[PDB]
Amino acid sequence: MKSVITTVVSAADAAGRFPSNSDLESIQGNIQRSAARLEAAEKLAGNHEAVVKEAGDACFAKYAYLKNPGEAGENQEKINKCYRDVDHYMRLVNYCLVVGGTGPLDEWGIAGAREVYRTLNLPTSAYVASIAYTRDRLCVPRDMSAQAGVEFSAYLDYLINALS
Amino acid sequence: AFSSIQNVLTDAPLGTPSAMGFLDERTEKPLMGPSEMDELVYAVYKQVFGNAHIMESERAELRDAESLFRYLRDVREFVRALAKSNAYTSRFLQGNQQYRFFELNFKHLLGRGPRSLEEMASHSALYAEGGFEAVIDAILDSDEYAQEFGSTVVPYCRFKGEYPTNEEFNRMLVLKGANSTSDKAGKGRSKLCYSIAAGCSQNWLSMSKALPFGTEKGTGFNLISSSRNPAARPRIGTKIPGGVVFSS
Amino acid sequence: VVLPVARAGLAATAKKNQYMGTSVAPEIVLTDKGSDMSRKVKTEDKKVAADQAAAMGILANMSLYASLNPVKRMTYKAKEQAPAYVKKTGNPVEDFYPSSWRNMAPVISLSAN
Amino acid sequence: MLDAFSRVVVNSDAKAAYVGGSDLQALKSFIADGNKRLDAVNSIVSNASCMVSDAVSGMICENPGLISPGGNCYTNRRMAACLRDGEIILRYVSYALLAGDASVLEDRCLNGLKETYIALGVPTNSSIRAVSIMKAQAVAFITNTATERKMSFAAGDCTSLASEVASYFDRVGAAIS
Amino acid sequence: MLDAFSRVVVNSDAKAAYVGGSDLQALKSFIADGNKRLDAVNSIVSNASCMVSDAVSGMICENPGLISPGGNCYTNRRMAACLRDGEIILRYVSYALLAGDASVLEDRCLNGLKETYIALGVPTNSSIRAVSIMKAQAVAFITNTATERKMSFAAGDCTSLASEVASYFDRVGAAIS
Amino acid sequence: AFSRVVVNSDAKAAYVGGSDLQALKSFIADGNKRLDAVNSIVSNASCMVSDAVSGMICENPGLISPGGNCYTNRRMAACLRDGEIILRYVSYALLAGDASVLEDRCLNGLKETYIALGVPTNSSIRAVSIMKAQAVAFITNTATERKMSFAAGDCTSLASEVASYFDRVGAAIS
Amino acid sequence: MLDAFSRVVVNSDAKAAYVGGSDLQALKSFIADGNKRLDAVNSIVSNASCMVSDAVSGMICENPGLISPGGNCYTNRRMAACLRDGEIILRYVSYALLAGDASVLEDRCLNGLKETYIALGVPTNSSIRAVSIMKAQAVAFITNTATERKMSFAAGDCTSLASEVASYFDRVGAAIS
Amino acid sequence: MLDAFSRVVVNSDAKAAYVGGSDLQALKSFIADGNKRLDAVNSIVSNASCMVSDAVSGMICENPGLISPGGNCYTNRRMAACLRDGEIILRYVSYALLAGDASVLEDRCLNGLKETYIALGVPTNSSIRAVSIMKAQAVAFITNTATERKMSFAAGDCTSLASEVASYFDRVGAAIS
Ligand SMILES: C=CC1=C(C)[C@@H](Cc2[nH]c(/C=C3N=C(/C=C4\NC(=O)[C@H](C)[C@H]4CC)C(C)=C\3CCC(=O)O)c(CCC(=O)O)c2C)NC1=O
Ligand SMILES: C=CC1=C(C)[C@@H](Cc2[nH]c(/C=C3N=C(/C=C4\NC(=O)[C@H](C)[C@H]4CC)C(C)=C\3CCC(=O)O)c(CCC(=O)O)c2C)NC1=O
Ligand SMILES: C=CC1=C(C)[C@@H](Cc2[nH]c(/C=C3N=C(/C=C4\NC(=O)[C@H](C)[C@H]4CC)C(C)=C\3CCC(=O)O)c(CCC(=O)O)c2C)NC1=O
Ligand SMILES: C=CC1=C(C)[C@@H](Cc2[nH]c(/C=C3N=C(/C=C4\NC(=O)[C@H](C)[C@H]4CC)C(C)=C\3CCC(=O)O)c(CCC(=O)O)c2C)NC1=O
Ligand SMILES: C=CC1=C(C)[C@@H](Cc2[nH]c(/C=C3N=C(/C=C4\NC(=O)[C@H](C)[C@H]4CC)C(C)=C\3CCC(=O)O)c(CCC(=O)O)c2C)NC1=O
Ligand SMILES: C=CC1=C(C)[C@@H](Cc2[nH]c(/C=C3N=C(/C=C4\NC(=O)[C@H](C)[C@H]4CC)C(C)=C\3CCC(=O)O)c(CCC(=O)O)c2C)NC1=O
Ligand SMILES: C=CC1=C(C)[C@@H](Cc2[nH]c(/C=C3N=C(/C=C4\NC(=O)[C@H](C)[C@H]4CC)C(C)=C\3CCC(=O)O)c(CCC(=O)O)c2C)NC1=O
Ligand SMILES: C=CC1=C(C)[C@@H](Cc2[nH]c(/C=C3N=C(/C=C4\NC(=O)[C@H](C)[C@H]4CC)C(C)=C\3CCC(=O)O)c(CCC(=O)O)c2C)NC1=O
Ligand SMILES: C=CC1=C(C)[C@@H](Cc2[nH]c(/C=C3N=C(/C=C4\NC(=O)[C@H](C)[C@H]4CC)C(C)=C\3CCC(=O)O)c(CCC(=O)O)c2C)NC1=O
Ligand SMILES: C=CC1=C(C)[C@@H](Cc2[nH]c(/C=C3N=C(/C=C4\NC(=O)[C@H](C)[C@H]4CC)C(C)=C\3CCC(=O)O)c(CCC(=O)O)c2C)NC1=O
Ligand SMILES: C=CC1=C(C)[C@@H](Cc2[nH]c(/C=C3N=C(/C=C4\NC(=O)[C@H](C)[C@H]4CC)C(C)=C\3CCC(=O)O)c(CCC(=O)O)c2C)NC1=O
Ligand SMILES: C=CC1=C(C)[C@@H](Cc2[nH]c(/C=C3N=C(/C=C4\NC(=O)[C@H](C)[C@H]4CC)C(C)=C\3CCC(=O)O)c(CCC(=O)O)c2C)NC1=O
Ligand SMILES: C=CC1=C(C)[C@@H](Cc2[nH]c(/C=C3N=C(/C=C4\NC(=O)[C@H](C)[C@H]4CC)C(C)=C\3CCC(=O)O)c(CCC(=O)O)c2C)NC1=O
Ligand SMILES: C=CC1=C(C)[C@@H](Cc2[nH]c(/C=C3N=C(/C=C4\NC(=O)[C@H](C)[C@H]4CC)C(C)=C\3CCC(=O)O)c(CCC(=O)O)c2C)NC1=O
Repeated sequence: MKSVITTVVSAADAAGRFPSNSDLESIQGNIQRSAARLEAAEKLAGNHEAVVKEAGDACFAKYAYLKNPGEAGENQEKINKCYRDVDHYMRLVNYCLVVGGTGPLDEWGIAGAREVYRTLNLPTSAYVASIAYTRDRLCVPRDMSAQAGVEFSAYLDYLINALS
Repeated sequence: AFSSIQNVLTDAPLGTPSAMGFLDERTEKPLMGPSEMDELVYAVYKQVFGNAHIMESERAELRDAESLFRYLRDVREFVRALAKSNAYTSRFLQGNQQYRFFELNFKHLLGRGPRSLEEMASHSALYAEGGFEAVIDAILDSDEYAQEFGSTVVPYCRFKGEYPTNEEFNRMLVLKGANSTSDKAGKGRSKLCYSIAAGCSQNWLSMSKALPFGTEKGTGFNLISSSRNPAARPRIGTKIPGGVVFSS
Repeated sequence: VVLPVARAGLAATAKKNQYMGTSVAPEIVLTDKGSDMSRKVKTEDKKVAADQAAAMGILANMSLYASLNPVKRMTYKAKEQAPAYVKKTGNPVEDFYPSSWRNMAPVISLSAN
Repeated sequence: MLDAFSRVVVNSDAKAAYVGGSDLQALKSFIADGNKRLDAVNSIVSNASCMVSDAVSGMICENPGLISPGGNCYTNRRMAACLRDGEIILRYVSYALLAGDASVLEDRCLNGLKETYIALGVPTNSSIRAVSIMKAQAVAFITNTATERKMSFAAGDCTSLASEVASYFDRVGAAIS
Repeated sequence: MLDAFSRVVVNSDAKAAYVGGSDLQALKSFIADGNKRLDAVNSIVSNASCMVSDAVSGMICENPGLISPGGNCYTNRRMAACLRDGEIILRYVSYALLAGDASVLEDRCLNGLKETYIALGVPTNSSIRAVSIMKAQAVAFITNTATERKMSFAAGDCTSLASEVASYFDRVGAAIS
Repeated sequence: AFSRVVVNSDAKAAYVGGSDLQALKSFIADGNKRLDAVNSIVSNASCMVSDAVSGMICENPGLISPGGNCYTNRRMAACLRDGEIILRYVSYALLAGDASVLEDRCLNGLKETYIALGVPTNSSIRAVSIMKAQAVAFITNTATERKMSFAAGDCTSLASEVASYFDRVGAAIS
Repeated sequence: MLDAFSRVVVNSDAKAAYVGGSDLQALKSFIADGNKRLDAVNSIVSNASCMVSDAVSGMICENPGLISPGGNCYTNRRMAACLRDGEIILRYVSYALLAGDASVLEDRCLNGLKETYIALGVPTNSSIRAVSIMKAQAVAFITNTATERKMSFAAGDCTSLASEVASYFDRVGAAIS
Repeated sequence: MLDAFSRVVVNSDAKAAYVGGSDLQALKSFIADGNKRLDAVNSIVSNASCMVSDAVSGMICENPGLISPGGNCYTNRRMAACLRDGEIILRYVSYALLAGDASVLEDRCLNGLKETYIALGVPTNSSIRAVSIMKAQAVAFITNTATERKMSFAAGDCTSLASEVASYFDRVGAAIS
């Protein structure tokens, strides 16, 4: 997992040295910003089955052709596999808000994703349209605080640039 | 004023037979009869209340407003009698905020969304001088209610094409939803409240859920941001023969 | 190609006045003995100092002004202050009643006003 | 909406239990001091239009940038809307004092109040002053510690109701902060 | 909404200033060239039905997939809605040229237009192309350099009105992009 | 959750002046009665605890016996200290109108320390109920041996206030 | 001579300067009402030790949240630093009353004070309130309407100097809001 | 490598569950105890040279059959290699204390340490004594009960950090046991 802790340890393990004053100075930033990204995480955790319903409808709104006979949303057992795979991505954003870095999105959502979606004829632009809808349906003091939305919409922008 | 969705992709609006029955001196109206009557009352109950799913022991308190409606055949007086009921204030006034009550009066009684903060603040100017009955009778006795619905038809959500602001079409699409959608799902909490007072707009997926069948519900979204930047000054140049002219 | 610490230290030196945190202030003294040739005004400059000792005549007296307010101990409620890093030993006559608070009690001495 | 008796009912409907005598002594004591609750409600609603006039114009005294050009309380239209809001917070607190429960203050007045005041651009550090100036004026007439306008009450302790109103006015202050 | 005289007095209201003779020399030349502003807007509304149908069908010419199955100007239902929309855009920029300030185009027409188009499926790159044709149609009627339709004016320059209306047509592209 | 005397180790004095008392006396309802409430107690603070401890001896005379807990003259002198320290925190609590400073600086941990030090807890019920019944009689001017000049009126609600405060001491050592 | 008293404040070093008897007599006839203005300075700077010691304690007298755990007048030194700035504000206002000019008040005391208080997290809404107590003292000392202390002055009216020292205290209020 | 935050993620990933509610309460206590952990890592790293010299010498003086001819710490080549074989183990322990989980110690030091010392012919009992002294030096520097150096801290209880670092040292002993 890419985090604040695993970055300064691996930078010192590869050099063979002890945790110095600059390595402890960056864990202080894990304390000054844990408050904002953890109440962005429990807001997402308590209201996740309502968000992935609203997000997964935005890919079947723009790309309505997927329910035609032949495409990836052809029958019913393939439609809930899209809502399952969007709930996978919202669950991994909750993990990156807990850990403090893009680790659970890298190791579990992004690495090997483009090889899988190309082999199974899944368009990556509709795993994106459900994510980009969640990013601009976010109001600044209503859904969370000011700095909780900066953190939450930065892991959504990370997944958008990684699928494109 | 052409409006490519209205009688094409939706249905036709329901209502009474004509408005010439009031000038008839041996009747009051084309008398519908109690199969042609109560299916119009089903459409007033589905429109003033949302899909509230009112029970048999809640319709018994609305017994008096229908018994007047099947003699005096005015639809506007039936809508006025249902908005002063207990069953209208226990759903839309009792556990809601003030701009949630105001934004549902525009849905239930006009079929549109409020266009302004200045139009919205004048409805709270009528709350101070007569309570909630001063808001309701001023909507009903307005000029906008007279030249769209009148005494004849139910107040339906009308796709006009020639809206006086483009934002008025957006707030109408957020307010109505699909047909499997009532208006108790938020815990109070007016949906249009941030966008009226700031001046921004709505979210594209929330509007395209409420569009009809056959109107490209959702496509057109680029995968970048959904709104506009007011501070951006782009360079848009026109080709002339010699070079490119930036008439800015 | 730019130096960020140099051209932002220079930008913060011309916009911000040099005179704020130095705590100097013009102290004016008037002398008057009634006569005409006794009436100087002296507007000299002194760095004023934070007087540490007379704040306890203000901080403590307001801390017992607000102790005895019945209706400012409600609508102005204080936060939940943690106790210090004292370790519990096991005997309750040192744990619950330590040597810093041994036999301490308030004595109230009323007089006129 | 709920009151002080109905919160005892809807907490014991959730446990499928009849309200026994072990939960009635908080309610049998409520009707015992219920006359002096009503005695202290109308000390607030009879002094109400002076309280909103004092609490707004004292917020102008502490923050004088509200009446500068570009201030939030600058012109006459924005000045009267600030006087109308402090009457509304005073109206919904004086329902919750009468009901003995903060249900009806929470979901008609405080429901989405923070997201409204951000969108309008109303400053939140000045609007908490106007609910705290009139917080101190609402514990004035209950405790009868008013400078002018002494009101003729009956003798006894009312500091339970004075502390209950100070709970209700900071429920507004925890909602718009 | 505002016009060119109301735009000056809301700039002075941020400073609580008086509109004096330094600020008035922009407004004394707005009335001095005010005959040419009226002379330019009936050069546009006299040709407005020809301007819309040439701009919409000139957008079909450079993009014939708009009228194939799956284009969003396909049937009579969709083509009449596109012809209605380009008449609305040309109406609001004739209000803005008449006032001398782009307030009424920006709040009534352009505010929220980007979200309608990404919910209804309207292509925005070709919609910008229909506005950019009738920008070039509008600057040719004002400076009287159109190939047909020479109108009868008086002699002088209208070159600051032709680039004022070109900036009003550029705000439509900036708001739906 | 104690009160605004949180000031520990900075000069400990904290008086209230003259015109600042008019900021307080126009703020406390029956503030003149409450200032006469605590002045009837702390003027007679030495006579009360000399009578409170010796009232406990007069009904329980085994405390002076060897093995008892008021033999060995320092241990007698600790009880006149702790008879007064209970009275000293109550007189501040009547002045402040709350018992939160009394519960957290005085009564906290008092039950565990009296069973650890061998203090008979049931006799200290009796010695503080004397100080309950004494200070009720001071505040209503029904003290028989000495009467204090006061303005005319009643002090019943302050007399019912201090009976709750002395019963909190009896609750905290039970 | 009056221009040289700006030079000892510009130099950021302790340098003393003064007037003679005859130079003041030429100053008190150059400026009109100059004996009244030196009584207006002497009414304040004889009581400047009590004016900050009442206004800082009067700020806690209506807001006891500043001496809370977590308050801004806590840890024994912030209370000492709060008395230091109210001493400074009373020095620069009374020098502005002595000079008759607020131009030395702005750049030497109020330039950048708004950013300095929010960098430390100083609550500026209470520091308005500690200045407005000092404004209420400065109009009471000048007009000799102070209750507990009346200095014997030569008779007449000093209403323009009290409004002038009101207006210098608003500039302290306008800069930090 | 898993830190203390990515440990509860994999604990909740196997249940396919979100992190929020009760499982977020341990992580809020980890942030609140975070300054003690940074104060604890600093106390070990600052004494790291004296920790390895005193634990290798303490192993030698108790079993003097290491500096005998043929011994495993006999020559200067074998002595400097033991002073580095234990300095690595102390380095990987402080990584596990800074993180909050032993997954940097187990996968980068312990996985293969038992099978390394068998091929090298290292005494498995003397190496346990060399890291069990270093465990006893670690709990004395965290609790500030060293008999040779005292560092300046803030007051509080930190036995949970000292008991946690003793659990890590029992893994490097059980790996080679
Ligand atoms: C822990 C991380 C993790 C993920 C992010 C997902 C990623 C993921 N999604 C799919 C799988 C899928 N993703 C979709 C989705 C879509 N198809 C459409 O019509 C639209 C493009 C879109 C709807 C949103 C569909 C239909 C499948 C199933 C494909 C198939 O079964 O052939 C698969 C193949 C295996 C399967 O069927 O589940 C994987 C690995 N799974 C994971 O384990
Ligand atoms: C943890 C993940 C998480 C998110 C990504 C966001 C996303 C999000 N937004 C909304 C819901 C909303 N979001 C807004 C947007 C705004 N409101 C305003 O006052 C502003 C003007 C504007 C922000 C600038 C509005 C108006 C609604 C209600 C209408 C709707 O979208 O259904 C909803 C539906 C739930 C509800 O009813 O509120 C969700 C899931 N919220 C979350 O909890
Ligand atoms: C608030 C004022 C108010 C009232 C006072 C009542 C009065 C009332 N009753 C009826 C309407 C009626 N009232 C009756 C009742 C009767 N006919 C008989 O033969 C019986 C003797 C008697 C029962 C006791 C019937 C049968 C109708 C319906 C007539 C019809 O079918 O057209 C109507 C007409 C509305 C309708 O068409 O249903 C009104 C106004 N209702 C009101 O809303
Ligand atoms: C000539 C320059 C000059 C001034 C204009 C004033 C302004 C001023 N005050 C403080 C510094 C301070 N100012 C206050 C003041 C207050 N906090 C409150 O709660 C009250 C409302 C208010 C006044 C009663 C406090 C408490 C500090 C100390 C801040 C701290 O210790 O963190 C500082 C120090 C910042 C620094 O050095 O970086 C300055 C410049 N003092 C000066 O030296
Ligand atoms: C900047 C200018 C400025 C003002 C306008 C006043 C505004 C003002 N008044 C009061 C204070 C008050 N307000 C009232 C209310 C009233 N008084 C009556 O006799 C009437 C019944 C009623 C309306 C006229 C009372 C009684 C007090 C005194 C404190 C109290 O008893 O609540 C308070 C402080 C409350 C507190 O914090 O404790 C303030 C800020 N003060 C200022 O500094
Ligand atoms: C129709 C409206 C209506 C009212 C206005 C009240 C009027 C009212 N108040 C009280 C009665 C009372 N009122 C108070 C209150 C106080 N005494 C004080 O000195 C405090 C300042 C203040 C605290 C807020 C007290 C303590 C009683 C006696 C308790 C009681 O009898 O219930 C009583 C009972 C006997 C009496 O005193 O007359 C009545 C009828 N009741 C009503 O039904
Ligand atoms: C695919 C099919 C197709 C078309 C329909 C036209 C569409 C068209 N018209 C004009 C351009 C124009 N169109 C008009 C309009 C008119 N001229 C008149 O005299 C009438 C009054 C009025 C309606 C016919 C004017 C005035 C101009 C610009 C002046 C000019 O042509 O020189 C332009 C140039 C705009 C630019 O340079 O970007 C284009 C592309 N061209 C095409 O390739
Ligand atoms: C009520 C309706 C109404 C109108 C339609 C206009 C009509 C109009 N235009 C101009 C007047 C004019 N119009 C032009 C304009 C032009 N000359 C050119 O060569 C350019 C092609 C074109 C630029 C757009 C010029 C240059 C003048 C004279 C300058 C002036 O007096 O403003 C005049 C003044 C001269 C005169 O009185 O004859 C009038 C009345 N004014 C009105 O009040
Ligand atoms: C019999 C005579 C007599 C004295 C002279 C004092 C002396 C004194 N002061 C303190 C105690 C203290 N003394 C101070 C000192 C100060 N506070 C400030 O803001 C200034 C900087 C400085 C005054 C110049 C402080 C802050 C404390 C509290 C604890 C401490 O910090 O030492 C203590 C420790 C016990 C206690 O906390 O009370 C003692 C013995 N006490 C006495 O009983
Ligand atoms: C109990 C709570 C409490 C307060 C409300 C404040 C008291 C206070 N006093 C004054 C008001 C004043 N303060 C002074 C200052 C002084 N008067 C003198 O005789 C001395 C020379 C000098 C230091 C004591 C003066 C001259 C006035 C104006 C006249 C007056 O009201 O006394 C003001 C401003 C105007 C007003 O509201 O009256 C306040 C808020 N301090 C507190 O502790
Ligand atoms: C040896 C046996 C012996 C006793 C049993 C007690 C007798 C005694 N006297 C009082 C009771 C009291 N004790 C005092 C105290 C005083 N009165 C004054 O005027 C002085 C100021 C002050 C010290 C003498 C008061 C005021 C009362 C209540 C009124 C009274 O009974 O006199 C009480 C408490 C009331 C009760 O009975 O519950 C007791 C137990 N004293 C003894 O010596
Ligand atoms: C620094 C030294 C210094 C001073 C302090 C002043 C002092 C001063 N002022 C005046 C003289 C005066 N002083 C006042 C002032 C006032 N009258 C009032 O009722 C108000 C309370 C107050 C205004 C704030 C007036 C009105 C006069 C008379 C007009 C004048 O001589 O200017 C006099 C003449 C007294 C006399 O008649 O003999 C003197 C000595 N001049 C100095 O050189
Ligand atoms: C035969 C040779 C021989 C030695 C070399 C020492 C080696 C040694 N030191 C300590 C024990 C210790 N060693 C240290 C380390 C240090 N203490 C300091 O003062 C320095 C700062 C730092 C390195 C010099 C500490 C902190 C302790 C714990 C107690 C203490 O010294 O305060 C222990 C006890 C470990 C245990 O409990 O198992 C041993 C065996 N003892 C021996 O018998
Ligand atoms: C960048 C490098 C960096 C550090 C070195 C630490 C430095 C540090 N340590 C503590 C603070 C502390 N540190 C300890 C730890 C201890 N105290 C003891 O008595 C034991 C000997 C020891 C281990 C139990 C304790 C108990 C506190 C008090 C606050 C707390 O418990 O969290 C604090 C918070 C208090 C303050 O800000 O002053 C800080 C910043 N933090 C950092 O960010």
